[PDB]
Amino acid sequence: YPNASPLLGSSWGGLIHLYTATARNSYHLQIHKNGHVDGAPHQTIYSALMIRSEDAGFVVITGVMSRRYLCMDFRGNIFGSHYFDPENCRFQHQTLENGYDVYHSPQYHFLVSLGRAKRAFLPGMNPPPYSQFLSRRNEIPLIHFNTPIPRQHTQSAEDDSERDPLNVLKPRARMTPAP
Amino acid sequence: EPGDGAQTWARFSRPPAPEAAGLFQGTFPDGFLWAVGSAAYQTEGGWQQHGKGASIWDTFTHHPPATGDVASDSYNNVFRDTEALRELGVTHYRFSISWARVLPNGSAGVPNREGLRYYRRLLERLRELGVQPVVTLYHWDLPQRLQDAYGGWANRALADHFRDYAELCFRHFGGQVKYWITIDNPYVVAWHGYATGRLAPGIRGSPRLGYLVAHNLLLAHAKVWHLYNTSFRPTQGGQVSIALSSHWINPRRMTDHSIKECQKSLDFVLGWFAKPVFIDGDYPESMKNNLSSILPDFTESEKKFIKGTADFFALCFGPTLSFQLLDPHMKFRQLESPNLRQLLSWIDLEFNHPQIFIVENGWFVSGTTKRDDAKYMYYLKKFIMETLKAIKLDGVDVIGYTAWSLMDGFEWHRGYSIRRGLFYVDFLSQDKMLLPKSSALFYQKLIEKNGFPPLPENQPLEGTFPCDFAWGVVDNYIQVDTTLSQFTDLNVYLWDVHHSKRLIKVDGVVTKKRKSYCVDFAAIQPQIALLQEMHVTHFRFSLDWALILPLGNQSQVNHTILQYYRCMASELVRVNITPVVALWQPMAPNQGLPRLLARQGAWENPYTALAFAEYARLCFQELGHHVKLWITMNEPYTRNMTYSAGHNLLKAHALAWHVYNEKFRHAQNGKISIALQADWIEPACPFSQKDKEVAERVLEFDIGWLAEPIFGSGDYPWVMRDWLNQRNNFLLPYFTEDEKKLIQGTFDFLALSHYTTILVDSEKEDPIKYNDYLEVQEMTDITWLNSPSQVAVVPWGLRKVLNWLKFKYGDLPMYIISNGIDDGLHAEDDQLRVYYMQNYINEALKAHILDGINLCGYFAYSFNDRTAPRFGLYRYAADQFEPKASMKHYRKIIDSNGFPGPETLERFCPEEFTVCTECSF
Amino acid sequence: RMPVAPYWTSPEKMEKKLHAVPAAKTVKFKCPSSGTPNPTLRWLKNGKEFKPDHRIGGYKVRYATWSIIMDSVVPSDKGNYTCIVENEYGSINHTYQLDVVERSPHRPILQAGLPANKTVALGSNVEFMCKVYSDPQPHIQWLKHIEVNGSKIGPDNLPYVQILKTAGVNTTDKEMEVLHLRNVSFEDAGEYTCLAGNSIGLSHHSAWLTVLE
Amino acid sequence: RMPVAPYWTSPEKMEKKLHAVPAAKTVKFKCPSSGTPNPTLRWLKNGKEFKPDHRIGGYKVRYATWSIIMDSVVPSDKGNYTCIVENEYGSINHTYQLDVVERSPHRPILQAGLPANKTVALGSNVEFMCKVYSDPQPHIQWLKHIEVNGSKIGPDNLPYVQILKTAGVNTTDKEMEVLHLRNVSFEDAGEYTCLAGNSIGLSHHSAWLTVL
Ligand SMILES: O=C(O)[C@@H]1O[C@@H](O[C@H]2[C@H](O)[C@@H](NS(=O)(=O)O)[C@@H](O)O[C@@H]2COS(=O)(=O)O)[C@H](OS(=O)(=O)O)[C@@H](O)[C@@H]1O[C@H]1O[C@H](COS(=O)(=O)O)[C@@H](O[C@@H]2O[C@@H](C(=O)O)[C@@H](O[C@H]3O[C@H](COS(=O)(=O)O)[C@@H](O[C@@H]4O[C@@H](C(=O)O)[C@@H](O[C@H]5O[C@H](COS(=O)(=O)O)[C@@H](O[C@@H]6O[C@@H](C(=O)O)[C@@H](O[C@H]7O[C@H](COS(=O)(=O)O)[C@@H](O)[C@H](O)[C@H]7NS(=O)(=O)O)[C@H](O)[C@H]6OS(=O)(=O)O)[C@H](O)[C@H]5NS(=O)(=O)O)[C@H](O)[C@H]4OS(=O)(=O)O)[C@H](O)[C@H]3NS(=O)(=O)O)[C@H](O)[C@H]2OS(=O)(=O)O)[C@H](O)[C@H]1NS(=O)(=O)O
Ligand SMILES: [Cu+2]
Ligand SMILES: [Zn+2]
Repeated sequence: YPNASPLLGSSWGGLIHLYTATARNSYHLQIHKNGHVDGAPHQTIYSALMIRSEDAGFVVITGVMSRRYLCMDFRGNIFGSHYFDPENCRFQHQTLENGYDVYHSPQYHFLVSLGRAKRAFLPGMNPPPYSQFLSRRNEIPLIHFNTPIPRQHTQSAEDDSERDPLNVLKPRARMTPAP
Repeated sequence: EPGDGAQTWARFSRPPAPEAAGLFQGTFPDGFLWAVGSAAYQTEGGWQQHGKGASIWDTFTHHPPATGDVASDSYNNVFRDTEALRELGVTHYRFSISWARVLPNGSAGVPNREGLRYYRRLLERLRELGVQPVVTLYHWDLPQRLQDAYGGWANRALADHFRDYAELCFRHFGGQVKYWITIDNPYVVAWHGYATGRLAPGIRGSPRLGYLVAHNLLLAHAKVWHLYNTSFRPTQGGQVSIALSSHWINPRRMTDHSIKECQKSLDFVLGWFAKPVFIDGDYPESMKNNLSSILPDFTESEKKFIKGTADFFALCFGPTLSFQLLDPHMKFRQLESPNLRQLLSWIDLEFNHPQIFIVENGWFVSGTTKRDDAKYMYYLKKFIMETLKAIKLDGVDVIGYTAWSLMDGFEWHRGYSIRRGLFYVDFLSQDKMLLPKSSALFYQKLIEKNGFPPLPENQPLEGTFPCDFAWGVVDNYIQVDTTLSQFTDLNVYLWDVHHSKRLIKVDGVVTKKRKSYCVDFAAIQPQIALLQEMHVTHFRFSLDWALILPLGNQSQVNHTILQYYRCMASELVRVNITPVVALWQPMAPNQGLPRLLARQGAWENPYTALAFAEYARLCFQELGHHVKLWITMNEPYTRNMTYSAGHNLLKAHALAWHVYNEKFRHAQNGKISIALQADWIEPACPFSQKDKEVAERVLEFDIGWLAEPIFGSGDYPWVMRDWLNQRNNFLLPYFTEDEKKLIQGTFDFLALSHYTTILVDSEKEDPIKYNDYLEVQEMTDITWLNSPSQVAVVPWGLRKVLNWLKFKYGDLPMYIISNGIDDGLHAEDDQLRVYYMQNYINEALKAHILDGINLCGYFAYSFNDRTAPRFGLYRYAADQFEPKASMKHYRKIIDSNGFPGPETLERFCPEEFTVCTECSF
Repeated sequence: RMPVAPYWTSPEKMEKKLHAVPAAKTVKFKCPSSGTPNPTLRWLKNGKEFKPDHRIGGYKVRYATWSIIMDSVVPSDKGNYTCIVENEYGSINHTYQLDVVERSPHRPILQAGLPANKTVALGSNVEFMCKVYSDPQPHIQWLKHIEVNGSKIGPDNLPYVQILKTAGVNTTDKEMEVLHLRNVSFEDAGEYTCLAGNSIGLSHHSAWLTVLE
Repeated sequence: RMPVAPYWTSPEKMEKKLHAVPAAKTVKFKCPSSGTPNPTLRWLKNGKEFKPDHRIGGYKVRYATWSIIMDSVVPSDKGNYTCIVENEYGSINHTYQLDVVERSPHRPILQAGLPANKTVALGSNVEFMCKVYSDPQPHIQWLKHIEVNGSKIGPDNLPYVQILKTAGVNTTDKEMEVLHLRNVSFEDAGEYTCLAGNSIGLSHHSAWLTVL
């Protein structure tokens, strides 16, 4: 009757999307195969993240379709990277008193943001826009992730003087000798 | 109404169901018209006999040389044509009255009574046999007098002459004939007669002349149909139509601009005449918004004249227009398809559900082709299956099918280089006998069966596989990740419990390393959990020889990879899943070998055979306590290896088998054999003896090459040796007596890998696709369901190859060691995998129960999609494994132990009775 | 006077498609309109018409800024909220989506009784188990209390441990739930600690393994 | 025009100083004045000038009604918010004590395994623990499943409570965790629950009890 949902813990190991918002527009942190992170207004398959903490309170954000790792340069601009560089690509997580997550780098001090004015996490003092996150759990089915799915438009004998359009003749590749 | 057919490419973009419309069978309606067709210039011959006037095909082919003067000589041979009609069992014969034969000088003049009595004798023979005639008045053989005197169909004064001539025909033959076609293919008459010059008069005027000629063709057809409707349909009660040929067209990419360009293509080609005749009397507005000065205008009296002026839709869908004479400007940068089912749905939608008489249909073969036409037969099978799908699955009102060209003849711009006949005609002969082709026997048996009834060899069987049947899955690329998950950190730490639970390292203090178990390997237990979800009894995987011995020899045995393999095996035995292990597989970077062994000839080297024997001895020493079922070679590519490579691969198999049999069988009590790939090879024509000989040759070159030394007589098969001797190919090596007794018995079971069947044909259809080595045209039935990678699911070939292996090598234990298909998209290809696995396991059940082979296992191909992508029974996405629907259906097959039926208490096995396992010895 | 159909005064303020807030927050949905006459405002939660008795606490529906103000947002408030503003010359609508995400800023709560004390035979198989309930992403460690150097206790009063298992950026969340001990010796006997921790704090549950025979 | 101190414009709307406000609400402190001429408004966080990045979330100043608005108020927002309005003739001060009372942004978290499935050995001193995590102290009800209606839920979620031990502010919150239970033989052996609930939701944990 009550308690209709899944506990309050066991669900930290699944794919989430890092929602963030300021009061004109709302995004999800999206890691592309380009390595360029941006905001998608809906749960995209490039915004599905797998957050794994390597220390107690220090999370690592990857992004499962991009196969990247959310890292941050020396000036705050986050990006994706295929290789885990454990000194800049690992973020200390905190929860604020309003219930939002913030993720700051331990050395560069800059908050993970989707806005321009990338500032540093001073505790209790107004984080920059698109930097207070919220872990929305995944609603995309798994089949929408593996989508190269190329229907091979081969078009055998592209000229329209074809003797075999329906492809009856179907030769197998062999090895012929040379005595 | 024009525009109702633009929903066709949306109607067929959704994928059909494999279990519903993949072995779609059924019979045609009763009263379906099974017809065979002919023209006049194509078949009759006698171009001047009995005073026949000159046609415009006796001027195009006499120097406008492969002329149609004596084409099939059917003007004199009425009897053998009608005998071919009788032995074909056909219901209707479409033939064509020629204009110049019965009216040489004109309607202003007396008719030629000898040509008229030829058509009368043909019709009375058709009445003796009980076949009904379908008669084309005009099948492109316009007389030369009208072309000379008026300019042909460029003049509107021939519509009177075509009204007079047809009146003659309606007076003479209308009491017998109840189906008339005025003009066959007015597209190509108008467009390659007077706008391209490729056809009958060869004018090469302009497209303006082509549209004016089509204008006059529509007017002449309307005049003839109104003559029939006024003065002949009361007394005779026949039907008059016009035979419109259409292509079918498909979008370059599925945007609505491409779809309206496809509808514009079909309006320019087929709607050109089918919108006047069937809809409103006037051209499509797609052509009236395009060339309204070139396209002539209809008077509205001529819009009520040419409206409703056909009693049925007469469709021609063959090689005349489709892919040959279709104007590429009328394709509108789209892709033409030979899809008759989508075209028939387009006729049903666009022209207000007509009764479609497919009045010419087929494909062709080459002119060098005798009575063995498998390509024509499978195009005819696909086309008749597409009309049956249009009748059944689409509600299209197809009332008849006409297989085109009863006999071989002229082919109008392709001379005699092309054969569309059902009956083979030797054009150099004098008797010109009609010898039945493969397509004639197919079409006769299809008219007799009235379509595709359900065969008794394709209906599912109820029954169970025996106890200790090996229900397995394979993974040829196991994930070898030797990263230990626990007990790797050996430093000693200080745990400040209270003010902390930070961990401070006591520097310098390192404890002892624990003995490594295989709960330490983190990559092992997810795979085994997915295997326990599958309910499989056996799991098959291969070892990487280049990882055990990365230097070829025993000097640098990587015991970490070997411990990973041993603990994969032992943690499979722990959960009651028997591991089957392949020593070598070619599915690898360099032939499955170490890089030192791969760089030294690599199977031509006999040291590779000795090194495989030593590597197999190491594998039986290490992993052999847990693996009790070994595969020596895992499906070698017999189509891509040299005869010396296969010779030393057989020697390597025999050396590893003798190592196991002498040194390791009594200690471990396991079995070892080779896995060979056994795809079935079926003759393309089921009653051709030459195709049976070719099928046995491809079977002995494919399967029997490596199976006959091991499972047979110890030598290479005599079909193989005899085929290579007669072609001066002495590259197949000979076994010495010691080698022959070494390899002759090196098996404990037969492990076969079966995926598809291939049809084979002895005839050289085209030499580019032809295999000159084995003298075989490999081909496929295109009514078979296919995968996205175009491999045919055809389940009875599993039963057929199991029966062939029992016939060739005896009643051995047989493991179907791999069987599966691939996927391409969201979820519709796993409906194909469910259909595949259901019907192939049912045909294995048929081969076990009905045919009595000793089948001991079925192994589904590809455990997951991470390792073998798109083949797997587990979808691998976002770094998770999700079970596909084929996983659940295969698990239901495993748990039921087959297909048990309505009553099931079927165990009956304590202390197992069947003998294909390790018994009391 | 003029029969002005209603329009959005500012569609710049209306392009936030999804409002995902923590629970017990306040959410204002605004859809500012104009027109002659003043077109009345209506809200529909999940298609059905949203009235202030469908929700505990209700809402302010103040029309001077055309906004609904739901105070103390509960997870039984998720779904679509459609602003339909209507008058006799026309009507328009705009659908917001409200997700509610419950937030537990606590230490990782371990399941009670896991891991449990185990006495076992020699050379058997022992699986210690801990379930960790953390709303942030936790780090789980499996430690064994080492007593190798002297006694159990280090230089200060902090016990010696050895990290048997640790969670990384390649470790699945199910992998750390269980520590497996195959063929247990007498040296594999003592205190085994599942220590979980996030940014809020660290918790731990200890168990004891003793070997019979 | 006239050198007079700027006066307040609220007779009985500027006398609520102690603001007992729940967490994640919106506070609005207004100090409405009418300067002679246009005065100087400033807001202070108990001594320092309150610049908008001193609050997680910021704050909105409304010069039209001289009101500071702090939405989604946090527990750290307690203090003395000071409104000072100056002009050239003196200045006027006012204080506002904001005391944010806090509440959990979740249901009551019940620790799993509390309570657990028992094997009650024929009338023991059985005890049923339930650890509850909530910042407002929740309502606790147990719902001993009794053998009415047959099924566990029939016509919409039967009220199976008969327990006098309820939640209470006066009594101590530590030992309402455990369920002191007596007379445990085969007359009551079924499904137990631990309903703890607050302003956000209700949470239940189920355990079985079996007397041999
Ligand atoms: O720069 C920048 O910034 C940027 O830029 C850019 O950028 C990016 C880019 O792109 C780049 N470049 S490139 O080229 O390269 O690309 C670079 O640059 O980078 C960048 C980045 O950025 S950053 O950020 O990083 O920097 C961009 O641009 S673009 O354009 O492009 O876009 C961007 O980004 C930017 O920008 C933009 O945007 C922004 C935003 O965005 S986001 O997204 O981010 O978001 C913006 O901005 C912002 O904003 C602005 C504005 O808006 O203005 C500003 O602001 C602020 O402030 C203001 C004000 O001011 S003052 O000074 O004047 O004061 C504000 O305003 C306001 O608004 C509104 C609000 O409020 O909000 C309004 O109000 C209204 O409503 C209300 C409602 O409420 S509720 O409730 O509903 O909620 C109301 O009220 C109410 O009511 C009342 C009555 O009724 O009365 C009351 O009540 C009660 O009581 C009474 C009594 O009393 S007494 O006193 O009288 O006694 C009674 O009567 C009654 O009845 C009662 N009631 S009951 O209930 O009881 O029954 C109540 O209470 C109330 O309530 S409460 O709550 O309040 O309490 C009211 O009233 C109304 N009013 S009226 O009058 O109107 O009606 C209004 O409208 C107003 O107000 S006023 O007064 O003024 O009028 C606002 O809001 C604010 N905002 S915030 O922010 O804060 O939020 C600002 O500053 C800004 O910020 S920032 O940060 O941004 O800066 C814009 O848009 C733009 N900008 S620009 O310039 O740039 O362009
Ligand atoms: Cu809390
Ligand atoms: Zn053939």
